[PDB]
Amino acid sequence: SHQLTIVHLEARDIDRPNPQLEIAPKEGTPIEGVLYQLYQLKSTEDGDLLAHWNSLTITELKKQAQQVFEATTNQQGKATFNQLPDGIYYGLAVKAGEKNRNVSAFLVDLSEDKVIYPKIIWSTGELDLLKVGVDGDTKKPLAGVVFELYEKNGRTPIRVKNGVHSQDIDAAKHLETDSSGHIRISGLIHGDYVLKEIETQSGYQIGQAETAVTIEKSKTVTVTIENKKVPTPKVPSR
Repeated sequence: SHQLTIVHLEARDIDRPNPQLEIAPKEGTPIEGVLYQLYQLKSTEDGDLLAHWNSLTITELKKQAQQVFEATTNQQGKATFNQLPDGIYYGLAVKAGEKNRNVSAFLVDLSEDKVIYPKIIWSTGELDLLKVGVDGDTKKPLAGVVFELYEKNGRTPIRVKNGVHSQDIDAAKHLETDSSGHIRISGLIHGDYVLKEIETQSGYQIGQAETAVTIEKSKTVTVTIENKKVPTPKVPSR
């Protein structure tokens, strides 16, 4: 049996050049309350072992594992795993019943006590969506159009409060273009997202249901989505 300590630090890119699992970043802020799970492997046959484990859904992890262990990071950002049997473990952070994509999952070759620093992304940027309505060659901002936002391939909508991504219980999934045609959302961790158009104004069609957006840290990504007017052909004669 061995000790494993997962240290969850939000560090700057400059605090962690050439990140390596067992090398501490130069600086970093501990985060409390992060749920880590460690899945004890039953088999090591796959030559692409990390990719294999990364491909599994959360419930599949359990199915393929021998024992499963959990720990929550403490006041020093440490999720402690005591007396783990000698073995290979796949570790990930979990949030809202799924893998937290902002923590890179890892394999631990637990042949001795280990201290590991998962690669963690946290820096945010902003989305600025302009929604327009199109009538021939003229485009104008459209108010009251409803969108939801998802992480790429995500099942559950990102909620927003105070124009910011929020985890508060009153943060809403419904996003509505303002009188100027805009939805602005800051505090999105950098990465890939999907805007889903839910409902548009009367007289218009939803043209692109889902629109890919990439948030870049410390930047605003500007996106324009068009809504075309409903076509009104006459009923053709035989």
